[PDB]
Amino acid sequence: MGPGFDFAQAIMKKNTVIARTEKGEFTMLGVYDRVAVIPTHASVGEIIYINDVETRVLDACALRDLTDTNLEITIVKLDRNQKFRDIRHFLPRCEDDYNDAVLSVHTSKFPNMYIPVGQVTNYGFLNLGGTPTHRILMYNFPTRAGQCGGVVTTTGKVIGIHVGGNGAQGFAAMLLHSYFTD
Repeated sequence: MGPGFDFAQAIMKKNTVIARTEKGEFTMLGVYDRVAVIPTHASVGEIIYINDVETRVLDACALRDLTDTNLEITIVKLDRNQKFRDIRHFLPRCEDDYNDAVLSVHTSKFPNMYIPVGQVTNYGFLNLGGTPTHRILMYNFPTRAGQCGGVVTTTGKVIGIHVGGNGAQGFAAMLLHSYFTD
């Protein structure tokens, strides 16, 4: 509908795959080369399905901050025959709040889904399904099951991935440039 949705659609079309684990189907954001991200609660193993193709997992790392607190981000390196467009220059360097964000999902259940979630708060600490979690972004939209792994963007920034909700608010794990230096 506008330049927020334009940037979101550009990321979805080139930089997402459908990831299936034993815990279900997730939006997965490809960041560069064969490196992607997914919520840690997807419980990535030695094998994962990518767009319904059996794929070896070359490495998987559940990130934690230097307080040793969950960040709910798993960085995955896929045994895929094709690289992702490098989008690391669209990642924020620092924790921040944002205006006018879009949450975008693409699964078998929710294809081509885009949600204007509005203002995003640097919320910080959240008890997420019983796990103390840091670097949480919050938006005031009643997000539903099936949205986990959804990409949170503003015009020109990829800021987070959706990791849960309380029925009234939705929560994303921050993406920071420093996660993906090589």
